[PDB]
Amino acid sequence: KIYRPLWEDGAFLMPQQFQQQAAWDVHLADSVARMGLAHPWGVVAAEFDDSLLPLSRLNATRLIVRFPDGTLIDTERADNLPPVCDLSTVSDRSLVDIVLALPLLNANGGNLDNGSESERPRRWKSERVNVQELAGHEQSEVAVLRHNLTLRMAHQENAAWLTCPVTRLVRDAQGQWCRDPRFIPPLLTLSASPSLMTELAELLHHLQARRQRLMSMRADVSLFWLLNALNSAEPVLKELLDMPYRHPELLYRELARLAGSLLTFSLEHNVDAVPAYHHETPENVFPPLLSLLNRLLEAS
Amino acid sequence: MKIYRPLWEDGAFLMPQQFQQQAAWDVHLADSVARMGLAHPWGVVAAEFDDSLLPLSRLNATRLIVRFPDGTLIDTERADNLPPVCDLSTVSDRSLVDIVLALPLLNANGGNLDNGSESERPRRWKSERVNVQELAGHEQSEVAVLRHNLTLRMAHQENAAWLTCPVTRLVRDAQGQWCRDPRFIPPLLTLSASPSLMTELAELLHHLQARRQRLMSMRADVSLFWLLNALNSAEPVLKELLDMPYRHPELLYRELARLAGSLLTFSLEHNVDAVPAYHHETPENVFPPLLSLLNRLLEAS
Amino acid sequence: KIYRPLWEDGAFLMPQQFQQQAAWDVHLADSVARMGLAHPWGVVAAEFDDSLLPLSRLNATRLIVRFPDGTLIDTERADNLPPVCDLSTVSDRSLVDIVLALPLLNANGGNLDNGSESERPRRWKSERVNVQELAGHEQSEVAVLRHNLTLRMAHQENAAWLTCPVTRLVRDAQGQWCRDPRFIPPLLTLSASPSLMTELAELLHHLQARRQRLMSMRADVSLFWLLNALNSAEPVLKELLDMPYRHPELLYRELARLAGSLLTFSLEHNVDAVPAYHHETPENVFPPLLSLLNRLLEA
Amino acid sequence: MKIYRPLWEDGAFLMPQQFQQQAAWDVHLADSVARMGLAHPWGVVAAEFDDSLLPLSRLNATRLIVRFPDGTLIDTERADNLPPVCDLSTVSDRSLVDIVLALPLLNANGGNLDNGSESERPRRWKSERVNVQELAGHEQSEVAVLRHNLTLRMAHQENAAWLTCPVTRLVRDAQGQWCRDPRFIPPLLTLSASPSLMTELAELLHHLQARRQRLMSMRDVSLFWLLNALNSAEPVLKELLDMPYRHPELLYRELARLAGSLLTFSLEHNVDAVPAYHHETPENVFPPLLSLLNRLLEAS
Amino acid sequence: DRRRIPLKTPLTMRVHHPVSLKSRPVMGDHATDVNGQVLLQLSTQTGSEVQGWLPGGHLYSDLLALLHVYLGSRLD
Repeated sequence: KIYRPLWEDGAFLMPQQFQQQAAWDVHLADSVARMGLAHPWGVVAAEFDDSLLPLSRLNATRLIVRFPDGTLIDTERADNLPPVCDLSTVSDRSLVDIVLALPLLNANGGNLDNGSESERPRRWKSERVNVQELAGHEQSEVAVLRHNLTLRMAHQENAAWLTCPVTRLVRDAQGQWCRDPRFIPPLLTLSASPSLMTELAELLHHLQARRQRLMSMRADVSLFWLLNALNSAEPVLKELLDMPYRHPELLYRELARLAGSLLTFSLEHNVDAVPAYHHETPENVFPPLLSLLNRLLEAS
Repeated sequence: MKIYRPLWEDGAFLMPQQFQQQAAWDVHLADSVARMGLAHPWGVVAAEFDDSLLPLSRLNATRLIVRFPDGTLIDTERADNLPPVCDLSTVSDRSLVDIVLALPLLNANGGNLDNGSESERPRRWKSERVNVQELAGHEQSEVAVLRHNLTLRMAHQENAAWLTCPVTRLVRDAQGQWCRDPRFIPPLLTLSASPSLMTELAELLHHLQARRQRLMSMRADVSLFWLLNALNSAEPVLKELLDMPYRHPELLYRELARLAGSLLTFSLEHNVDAVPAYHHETPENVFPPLLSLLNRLLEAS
Repeated sequence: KIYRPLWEDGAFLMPQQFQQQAAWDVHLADSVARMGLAHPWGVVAAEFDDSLLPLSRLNATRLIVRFPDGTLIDTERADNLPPVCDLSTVSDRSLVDIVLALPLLNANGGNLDNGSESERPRRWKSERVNVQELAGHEQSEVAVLRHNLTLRMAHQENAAWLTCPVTRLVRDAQGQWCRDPRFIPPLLTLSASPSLMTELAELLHHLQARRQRLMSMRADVSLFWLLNALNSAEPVLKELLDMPYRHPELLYRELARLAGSLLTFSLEHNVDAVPAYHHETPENVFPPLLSLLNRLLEA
Repeated sequence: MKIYRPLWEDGAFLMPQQFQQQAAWDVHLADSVARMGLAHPWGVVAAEFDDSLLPLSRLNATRLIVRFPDGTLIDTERADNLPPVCDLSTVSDRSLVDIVLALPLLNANGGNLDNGSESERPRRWKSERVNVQELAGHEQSEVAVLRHNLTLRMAHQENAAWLTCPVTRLVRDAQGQWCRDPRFIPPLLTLSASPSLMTELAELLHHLQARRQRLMSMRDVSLFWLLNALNSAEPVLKELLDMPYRHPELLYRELARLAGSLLTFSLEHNVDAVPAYHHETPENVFPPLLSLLNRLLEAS
Repeated sequence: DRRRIPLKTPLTMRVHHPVSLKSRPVMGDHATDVNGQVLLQLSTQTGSEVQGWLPGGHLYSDLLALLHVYLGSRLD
């Protein structure tokens, strides 16, 4: 479905050539990412304005998202923010899952939004922007392509859209809306979740503290191997957390190995205690893995 | 082979070279990125063949996805055409033959487009007219489309003028008819590209887990403690790698190699050099022996 | 900001569309690299002709480097070599750090060098080259872009340029300038610096020699533990060193694990004997860690 | 559109570029100053037409004073020409047609002067030779004077190459003849530009004063609140209407404050009834705001 | 001698009737012309000659009068 152009001799300057090259370029970049990572997509940033929740309105302030088909959204560098989401029609619910949606590409054309009405949502918008040339001095207007982004509810029909979680809202004791204190979207960059950063920092601290106690102290076989497990794991876990801008898959593997070894010392639990990695629902991966590690280290 | 970054000067003559060079750079950049993490970022992703006419000396492909070691990606599912049918009539004198996917070299001196003329060297590019619809609007028209000149050649043939990557092996059956070799592994870019290896890996994980449970049941016995640890450490990672078999083999090899290394600390009969070096071009000499070794070692206790 | 162009029937063809498209694609590629690599930038090649150092001249022969902001320099394929550096003004010094300098982008345009002078150095240069059309059998002269690269010394003002170390020159016994045998540029590819490969090779050798000596001896906790640690590491380190063509980050993690384990039984070293990874200054990472490993192993 | 302010040295050539660029800068500065206090420093100051020939499908402007969105001031009384007569014969099919004043966009690459040739892009400038009297002395001579290529265009037709500003609306009367819309308002720069608005504002003031005087005579905090609001606003609204030669933004704010206060005690009106200010479409700002105020005053 | 030539139409992208590179197209504002003009540079050694060559002078007029016939419509 991607027709790479043939730029030879008397080529014709057709708009299709440019569109097809762009499609390939994205595909190629995506193919490369997939060589090392199972899930090269997810959230990088998802900052929202909390001051509108008291007035039943949700408005993103900064979104950086990579979709399952290599599409890259960046409202800091190239994209516009989505329209304000009216929660009035969702009022009946006590819990709301909000996702970022982008309409699917239409292979049969009609992708550009020309203001007309259609049964299938348009995904592209045309904006006129005055853009400065880099090489020379001349300044002029061009047609800039923007994504037709919007916020939708998880419980709504989303057949025509690509989408991923960005935030969850719950009702507080006073009945007002508040972002769920412990929500994690599918992450692309580890640092995308501030709460995860905090928990990981605590883990590293406790790991090091236990290490130092056992290290100073050095039945003696268990001591040596428990210590070994910590001495081996700490140097790498530290590096992973010191510069926390990597895909979660790398961290998961390292943490999983540590949990594995520690379960060799404990008889109070199972051996399949370590959860499988799930990209879409990281909430069931990291929070329990980290809890397991903390408990095992404490048990020592 | 130079790659230029063209200057899009306003008012200058617009030239076909500008487009060719711009595209080349973008491909180069993508290749450069891949090489930062993986030593051998190329190989087979898909190699599905139609053997229905194989009994009649005809082999054909249904879906080929291969990354060639010059940054070129060939994809007959969404970007390219399937190669011509391989005629095995002149191969009947052999008991075993390998088939490689051949892609003509890109000549820096030009003449890379196939104009139907006779030449001492193969052309990489072909010109196809395709009725392509515009995405933004509704309009549709015929535009020239580049297709790569792919062909299936035998490994024993002269292949100096082509980049090659193995895709399948044929052997003679009991009846003298051709059939596909049940145990053939091409250079892999993804694990899922080879069902054979994938099956063996799944079996390994099963045995690994089964043996682990026995050791747990039995838990100054340093031998058990040492070994049990090694298994519990390995499984949480090996499982993930196999659950989603869409990663470069280097990642799997590394993890398995560590397990083999640890297990060879217990076995006295096996030598320390039992673990094979990684070779990308011929995975058959890497995984099949590594996997056999791991099974033999696990069975030790 | 990057403004992705909208291609459509009736649209005008403009140089701004091409320039913005290029920026986007570079950005996208950089994004992918960062999924697995903490520091995608660094040196790939820094080969110099040092035969002219006796005549106060430093002449680069092949430079390949990715800059901190994704800019890729490739002498072999796309860029020209910088002018020869005149060392006659270094007479009063005994040690000079040489970096490759690249002017930074002008947000408001005027990036191309038009031959005029200005307070802020231009980044791009226009050249005319002969390019062969790949499809057919014809050649023509076209305009291409080159980066305005130059060699500068660390002790000079370098505010207007992004810089990356490429070589260090030290006075020899004869008073002559020579390349420092123990200098490591921030590396992107291990093979970029032979000095490091050599030390790594020695480590691998010693590990194998020690492992064999221990293995032949097969209260045994220390023996079994040490063999386990060495046997586990060997199959991995081997591969990483056999093919020294990847980001050093991967090697660091593996070496760190080995040092981490060995320190468990060692008494003569501090708990934090393993150094942090400092991408900008490998000289404060690798030789330290390697020296540690050699001592831990010999012990 | 870069502006290259000229330098004058010890001795040099004079050049067309120096004069053209200096003028551009000075215009820029004037525009910059206006924007310090006013969000929308552009619009119609005056617009008058000769309706004598309107029954014969001819729209003949007699006076136009319009400040354009890009700092360009057109004044056909003091320093410019009137546009050609618009032929309405081509829109006979429609019951309503909007007319805008169009000014061709400046070409950054030159070719702005109309040399009498035809081209796709409309030219911006015309050269007219007139006799200009020297102020200091008693001599006069021919000088090339810049005039703008002004024209009236149908609002519904493609106007991509022109910067436009609405000046009048025509409708079909009972007799099938064209006439001017009794209640049309262009983007205003000064209140005096639209007599219809002035009339309604005058009526408001009258009613306001009457309400005030009656309530003052008849003398519960509601009494005082309504009276206070009237007494506070009146001294200011009066002055604004006495000298109706200022930007609408000033008037809007005063009227908005009044509506705001009045709505405090109303129990049948929406507090959000007050419209947002829209410069392009003032018809949706003042007419409803004024209607709201009238209702609020009546609802004593 | 180089002169800039205005274009009748800008360079645009189309589907039904696209531009072929055989036309050697350029961006839509201006094209170059290096086959339509020559440059004739003069230099004098006295004020008399200069005044004659300046616009309004008799040498300026005479030269154009001769070019009218000698070059005619061939070149500017």
